[PDB]
Amino acid sequence: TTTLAFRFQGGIIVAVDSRATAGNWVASQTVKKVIEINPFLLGTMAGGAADCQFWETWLGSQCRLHELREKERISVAAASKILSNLVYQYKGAGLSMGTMICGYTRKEGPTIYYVDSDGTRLKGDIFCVGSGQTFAYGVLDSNYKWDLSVEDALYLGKRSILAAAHRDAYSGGSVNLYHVTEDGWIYHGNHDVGELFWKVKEEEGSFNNVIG
Amino acid sequence: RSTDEFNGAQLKAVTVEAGMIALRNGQSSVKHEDFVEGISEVQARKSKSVSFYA
Amino acid sequence: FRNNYDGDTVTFSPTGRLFQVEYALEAIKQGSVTVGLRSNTHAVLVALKRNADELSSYQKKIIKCDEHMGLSLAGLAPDARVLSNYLRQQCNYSSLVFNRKLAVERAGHLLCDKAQKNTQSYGGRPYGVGLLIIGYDKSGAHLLEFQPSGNVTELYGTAIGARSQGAKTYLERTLDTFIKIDGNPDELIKAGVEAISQSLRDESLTVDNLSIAIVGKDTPFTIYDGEAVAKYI
Amino acid sequence: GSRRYDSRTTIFSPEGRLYQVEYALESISHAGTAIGIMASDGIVLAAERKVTSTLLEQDTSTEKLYKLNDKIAVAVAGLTADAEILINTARIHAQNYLKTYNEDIPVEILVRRLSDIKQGYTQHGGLRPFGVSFIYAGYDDRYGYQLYTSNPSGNYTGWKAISVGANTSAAQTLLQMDYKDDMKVDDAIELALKTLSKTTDSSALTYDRLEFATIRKGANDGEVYQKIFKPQEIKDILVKTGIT
Amino acid sequence: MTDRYSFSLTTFSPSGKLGQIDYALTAVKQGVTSLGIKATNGVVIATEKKSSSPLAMSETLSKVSLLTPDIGAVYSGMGPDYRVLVDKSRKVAHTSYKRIYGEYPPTKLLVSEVAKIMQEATQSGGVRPFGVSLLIAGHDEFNGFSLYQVDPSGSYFPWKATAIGKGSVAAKTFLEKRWNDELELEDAIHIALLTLKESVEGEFNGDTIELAIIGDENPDLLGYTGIPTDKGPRFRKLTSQEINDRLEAL
Amino acid sequence: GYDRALSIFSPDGHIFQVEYALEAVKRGTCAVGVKGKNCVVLGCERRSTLKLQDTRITPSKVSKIDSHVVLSFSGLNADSRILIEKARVEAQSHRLTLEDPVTVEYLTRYVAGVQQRYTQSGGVRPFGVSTLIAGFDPRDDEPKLYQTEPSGIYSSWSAQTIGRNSKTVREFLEKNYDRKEPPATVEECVKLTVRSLLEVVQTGAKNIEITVVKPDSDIVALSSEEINQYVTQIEQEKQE
Amino acid sequence: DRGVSTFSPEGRLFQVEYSLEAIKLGSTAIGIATKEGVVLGVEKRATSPLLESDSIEKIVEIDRHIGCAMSGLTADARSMIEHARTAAVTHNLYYDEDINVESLTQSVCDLALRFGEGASGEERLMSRPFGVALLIAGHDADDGYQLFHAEPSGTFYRYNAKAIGSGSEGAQAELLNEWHSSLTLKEAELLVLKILKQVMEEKLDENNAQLSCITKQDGFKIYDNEKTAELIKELKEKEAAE
Amino acid sequence: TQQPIVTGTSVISMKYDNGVIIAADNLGSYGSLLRFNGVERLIPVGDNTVVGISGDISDMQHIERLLKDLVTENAYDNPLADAEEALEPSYIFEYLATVMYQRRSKMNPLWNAIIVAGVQSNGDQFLRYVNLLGVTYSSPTLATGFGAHMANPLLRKVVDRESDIPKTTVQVAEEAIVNAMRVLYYRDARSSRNFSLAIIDKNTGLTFKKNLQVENMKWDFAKDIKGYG
Amino acid sequence: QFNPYGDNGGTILGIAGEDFAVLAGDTRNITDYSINSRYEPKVFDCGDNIVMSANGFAADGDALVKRFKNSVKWYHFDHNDKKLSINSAARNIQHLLYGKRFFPYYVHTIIAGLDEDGKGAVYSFDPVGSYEREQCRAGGAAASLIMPFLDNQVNFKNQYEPGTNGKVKKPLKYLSVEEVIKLVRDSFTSATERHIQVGDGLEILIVTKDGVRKEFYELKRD
Repeated sequence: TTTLAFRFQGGIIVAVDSRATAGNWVASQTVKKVIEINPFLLGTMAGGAADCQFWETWLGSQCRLHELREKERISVAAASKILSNLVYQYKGAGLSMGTMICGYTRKEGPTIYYVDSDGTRLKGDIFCVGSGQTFAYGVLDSNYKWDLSVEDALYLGKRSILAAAHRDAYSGGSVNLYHVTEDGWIYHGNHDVGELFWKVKEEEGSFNNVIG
Repeated sequence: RSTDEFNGAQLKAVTVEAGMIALRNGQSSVKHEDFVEGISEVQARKSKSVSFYA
Repeated sequence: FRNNYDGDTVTFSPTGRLFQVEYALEAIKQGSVTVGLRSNTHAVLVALKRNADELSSYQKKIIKCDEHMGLSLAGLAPDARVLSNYLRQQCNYSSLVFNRKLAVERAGHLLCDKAQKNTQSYGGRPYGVGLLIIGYDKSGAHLLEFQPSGNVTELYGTAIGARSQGAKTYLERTLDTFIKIDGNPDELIKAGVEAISQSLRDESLTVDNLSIAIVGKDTPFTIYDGEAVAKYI
Repeated sequence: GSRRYDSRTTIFSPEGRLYQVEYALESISHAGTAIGIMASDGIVLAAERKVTSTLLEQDTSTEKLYKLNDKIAVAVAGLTADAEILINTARIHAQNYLKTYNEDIPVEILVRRLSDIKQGYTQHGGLRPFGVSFIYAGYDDRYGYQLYTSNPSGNYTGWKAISVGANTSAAQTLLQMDYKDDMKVDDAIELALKTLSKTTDSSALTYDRLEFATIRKGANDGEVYQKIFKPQEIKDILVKTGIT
Repeated sequence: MTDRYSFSLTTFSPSGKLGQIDYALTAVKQGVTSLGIKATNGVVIATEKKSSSPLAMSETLSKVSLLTPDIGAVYSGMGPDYRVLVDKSRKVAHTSYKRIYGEYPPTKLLVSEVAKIMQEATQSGGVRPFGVSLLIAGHDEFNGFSLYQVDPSGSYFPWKATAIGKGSVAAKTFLEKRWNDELELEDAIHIALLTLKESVEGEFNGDTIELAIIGDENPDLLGYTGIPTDKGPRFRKLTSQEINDRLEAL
Repeated sequence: GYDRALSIFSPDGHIFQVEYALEAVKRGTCAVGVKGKNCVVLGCERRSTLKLQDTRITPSKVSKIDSHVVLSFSGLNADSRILIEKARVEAQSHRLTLEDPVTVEYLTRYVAGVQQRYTQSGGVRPFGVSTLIAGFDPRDDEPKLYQTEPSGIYSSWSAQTIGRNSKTVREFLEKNYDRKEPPATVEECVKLTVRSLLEVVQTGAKNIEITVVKPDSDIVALSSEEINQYVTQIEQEKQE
Repeated sequence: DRGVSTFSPEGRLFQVEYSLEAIKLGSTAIGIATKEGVVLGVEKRATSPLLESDSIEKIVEIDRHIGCAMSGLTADARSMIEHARTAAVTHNLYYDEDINVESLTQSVCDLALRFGEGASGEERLMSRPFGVALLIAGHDADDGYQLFHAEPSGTFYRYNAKAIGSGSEGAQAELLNEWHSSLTLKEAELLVLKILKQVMEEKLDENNAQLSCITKQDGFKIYDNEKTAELIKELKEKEAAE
Repeated sequence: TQQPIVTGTSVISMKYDNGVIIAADNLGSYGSLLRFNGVERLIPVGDNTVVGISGDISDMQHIERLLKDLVTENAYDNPLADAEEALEPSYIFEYLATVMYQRRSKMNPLWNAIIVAGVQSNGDQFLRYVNLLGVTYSSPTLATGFGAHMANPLLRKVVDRESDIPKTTVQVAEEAIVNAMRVLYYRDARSSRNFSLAIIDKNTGLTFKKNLQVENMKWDFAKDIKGYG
Repeated sequence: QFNPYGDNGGTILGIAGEDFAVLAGDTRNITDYSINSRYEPKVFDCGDNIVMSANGFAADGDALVKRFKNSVKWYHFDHNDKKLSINSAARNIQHLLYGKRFFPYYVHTIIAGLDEDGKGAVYSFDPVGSYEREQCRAGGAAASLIMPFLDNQVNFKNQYEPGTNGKVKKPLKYLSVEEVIKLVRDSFTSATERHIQVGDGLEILIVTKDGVRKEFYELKRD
């Protein structure tokens, strides 16, 4: 399981996987791990799929009520705290939760909060989740720069996944990319990790020890 | 059969009301139809009307 | 008049009457007129849809409970909404556990108990609504008349709302006619058209205002309006 | 039976002034006088008993001055039965706050919560409201001595002198002419006993119809000491001042 | 099914002072006479206890009841109200008392608990006040013998001498003179019976006259003399013979 | 406890209670708010007439609900105490759950919902309490002055008067303030608030409190010598 | 007392008769709905130049594609609107679908209905049905554009055109003739403003009229100041021919 | 969770053209101790159903109270009893099933296995199974507990499928059940020769033969065996 | 100590056409080595052309199927007699299942029915209650034998377009209802031979716009 989001000069890049294992067999090789809580905010799906779908749908419910009442876009800061308190109270149920709630306002700049089933609220700039969070962390931190184009920030995220994707066993499938502007997330499209792997292998000559 | 729980006095009113109606229509002779209409005029409740709350 | 007892539900007059029920009988006459008739194999409701004005669209008066059962509202309109949601749940429950459809007699009986209860004690209005319950079951066709009091009675035809006497006059003459008609939808509906023209005095039908429904052996609950009812006229 | 009949005390009055609360002030003024005089160095608190019956052992039984704790004493005027419930409620509240925070409760906090209970009764309690006024003589280090009184309304107001019970006006008027801002506790002892005698129809207000207490910081080594004065100690200071 | 009352029936009169408190009190005054003298070595409590019907057993009728083996009590006013109030008072004292102390309640304490309960009746809608006045006579270490009077208003005060009921006015005055600072147990009883005769004349059989003292301690009555440093019952309910005896020494 | 209907509509289509509530407001002594574009200026009369009342420990009407949200009133003095506590818990509940202090707009709706619940329930009498709510919205310096009715309706107002004799005070604000451009400075604006209050107060300098609340949680109280300074100017206008 | 329980001699609920008069005092609201847009135009009440006319609202968003107008007791109608908002969000969760205007209308009447007298099948915490009427408008495919008028009676009627509040009676008389099937959005807008000046006590301005629409394109969208002004200005030019 | 004590085992059944045949042992075994003897537990309700009950006897009594109660409740209100509000094997089956599922959700299920057998008013054959788990099926032939592993296949011969239900006559089915108890006696330690054979017929109603006994047993082969190794 | 939940095996195969949807399942009911029933349909059309099977423990499925059917009646009430969308039906089942997660229902529930454009749709539910749209997902016990076969030949997954080997795959093709019955049957036949649980019979419910079509194919009974 490899999902990440990292802040950069032009916004946030969210890049995720889609392979879901039931048992040991890949029961679904494609799975939406991008939850649109509302049109401006995205949560990553990790751990039990059912825990996450219900609880980020429910957040959206409060988001709609806040947009009507206050007539002001829902703060990033608020939406993460409401999940954190709810998950904490219900902690030790079996609820399997791990989400970076991502949004980009002009009142706080681009922002990321990692939230856990524990009820942790961690502000951050690099966060990554899953079994392959160790590999992706290695590459990412070393080629991290805040001052960076949108185009280079995207292609770093593509590469980051791909490095981690081969070695991590349960990470594979396809890559969903987003570049998050101020006025919400904009989709930057789907690319099969298989197909992506041919292109890099040739261009950069990477994965030259891997015989593809 | 129509009239239920009406005294002698009330019945009497039903028939007097019928003649005012027949006169208003301008018939030579009162119709059965007019007596029925007098029944719901002698009644406390307002005469048959389109729905508006019920 | 007020007088007597009606702020207090428990207390009755010497006679034994409770004023609350009297008002609730009047309430029926103020609202919608609806007539019912039944043959041994079909059960018919004929309801005159009504509105407040011209720009207003017309508004259903038969509210379908189920494929096998229905009711039509004529006294208080908020009251009917309550009872229908309630009755929807009771048919589900009885169908689920006993595997047997909620037969029309019991259904009127469960309903009496609920109304009676609110009038027994302080708290809770009498349900003022008069409902005419049809239903088609294994033992043929039924039509019951739900009094505001909490009394159900099996009838073959009945009329409710103001000036109901006119409709009853017709139905008793053609009581025998109507019952011996069987396997015929057309025939039944045509009689019921005429029954309600007796009631209406200095008042007009319109075909779109006229809303007619049947339920029977071969027919589930269906509502017919417009071109459809133009056939039976 | 019960539906028909009504004894609603929870009508919002048309005068802005609930009628039941009006009558409870009448009832307060039947009960004897209690006087709070706030000085820089203490609160001198003194209340006359309203019984005067000879068979009745008044000596033993304190019925108006009740010590809640070290820094806070209450004088009662009003209905003694209603009053008992509020004494236990006021005692447990100061202890609970002392346990949580390890500081004697500020005076302000305690008085407010008790007033809010009286308020609650007519807010939507359905209850007749307690027909008692209490002068809470209190101390805390931050704010010095603080003096507040309560109303059957559930309203409190601070003061530098207050009177409740009978002869509210007669007592208040004397204290205004005679008390000056700077008189110390010492003066206030002499002052209190003499004004009370002059209001009351008794020729000499005896020591046995008196209750007297002081709360003072002029108790050495930066400490607070209260003492509900015993009936015979009231007697010696009664003789000095020439009432007897 | 609860009464639809949701509010206090008890209202302040428009002149102050609750209607119902006044209403309850009248009963105590109307009811038959009781007197008590507090004494230094005891307490005498005395009441008239007239035959209801000669055929009626006049022994089973009681107006003395126990609260603790040390403290007894007598009332005037409504008879059925008393019985229930006693039962509540046994529980309020005993269980709760044992849990926070594990002894018999001192008299001061016991009397105060009773006062709150009377107030809560009145305050509570659907429940009209208990109109009874009880004299609770008892012993405690720390105050010697004590007599408190508990009014139906939910207020108590201790008295040297008191009386309630019809004859209260006459009795109090008689006693007032006879009361001394030092009193013999024997004299407190003579003086009590003398006044009681004037409340209603005749019927001075000790059967129809109910007399109790909160006399001196007995390990004899305690029913164990194996350690006789344990306090015995302070309270003693006198026999008819004992009363008969007192009439001769008066 | 009580729960029986008192929300029985008149045949003149109004709750009786709500009418009585309006009557009560008036009696409470006046409070005035006029916001500048750089302040909110608050004036009120307090009891201080009585020789032998120590003002330091006599409660002050003007209430901290938050560092940047303040509240004043006209109406029942008993019921306000309850009101103030409710707002204080809500104010803190926002920092706890949604983060950041109450937006002012949000506290105005909270206060209004309390009154509304009292009219939904038949049991609970509405408070007879109107309030002036003033403050600075988070991360911003914009002055807000809000007004309430005891019936559960809220609205924003440029200037306001509630309490005793609103008539004389209203007529003055219609000539002395104009909506097109607010007072330019703190000093110009303090003077208008002061001038307006003294109309129905009559002089004093000792009895009346003026509290200026400026952005970034600045609450500062005017000394009696400063109050009089404004009176000294105004005496000259009245003479000429 | 005269409870919800106890009826009038006719058999009507007390509260239903009283609530008619309550609404009458309320603010005039005019609704003309067409299949080119629902146009809601309302009178904003004003007592001072000192009142700030931006803050107040009488058109209130209940949902992304749902607009509403309120009249009656405003403070009771402020709760009514809060709960309506709740209902809509709760449906959106359950079916992942935008509520039909019609169902929403029923869900609100079910919630006003519930008293204080004390039932045995229902939860009590009020005293009465709200004595407020609302105009619930909105767009969905099935019915196209809709406008509903909910009564305190526990009865909903759909309308082509409905006027409530002070001007209920005189506005309705014109709306019968002038309303048509042919009308579009620009037509409808001008007509509402025209009726509004006759029933407005003072002059018509863009600063005491507030217009909104429900279109399916924008959802619920409140018109800026400028559009409103321009349609007033356009109406003047035609009035001065006379 | 109920600990099962006294047990019933085996209720064996098969369908034919006009109705259902249902048979059970009568015996309340308590492990090795045959504490209770002659325990009838084919229990009739109307002409149109016999409810053969297996599993815990303690629970069996509780289940009987529900059946008792269901006959009274249908009888109430309506006079009808000709067949209209008369019970059907469907109505009775479903009523139990719903209830059983409530107890097994609380992790305290009622511990029995129930075969409801009967004939509808139109006349169709009814044979379904419900158990502690509430696994619901209609199957042509059924046998519960120990009976499942021999009686299921045994009965299955004569009626192997749904289109053998018209083929099999009452005569073949009767023969098949007589053999079936002879087997069940021989090789099951909790099965006596005691049996009650109920014919649920639409045409003739209930012919209930109690206390049939198979009285003749095979042991011929035992005499020949004398070795051991 | 009662077991938390039993099992009743079986296998189901979900395939989305592009105007129709087919849900096929073995009619056998089996637990341990005894065939519980021969024929007891598992797929039931529950209404508004949505067919439902909660394969795994049959007992859990009786409860789920009923509660879902009760909501089908009420979708008309709430939406003013409008068609129950496949998407909307998916969310309703989800809630119940999250509610009975803390006592966890074992199901692989597949609903199939019609979307907005009138197309086939297959949504499949994990036992906790998550669901996702998928083109083809088999369910049950032998889900894992059946599913790659459908992936390879329908989607032409790794079936290289010749000459452009490694790169381009064979062009995707239209599904037709006739072609789909032929695939389903083949997949059931292979499962029959290698997995004891599959066999005897197959009750295929084809779902089209105009209703449900029931057709029955024999499978080896050994």
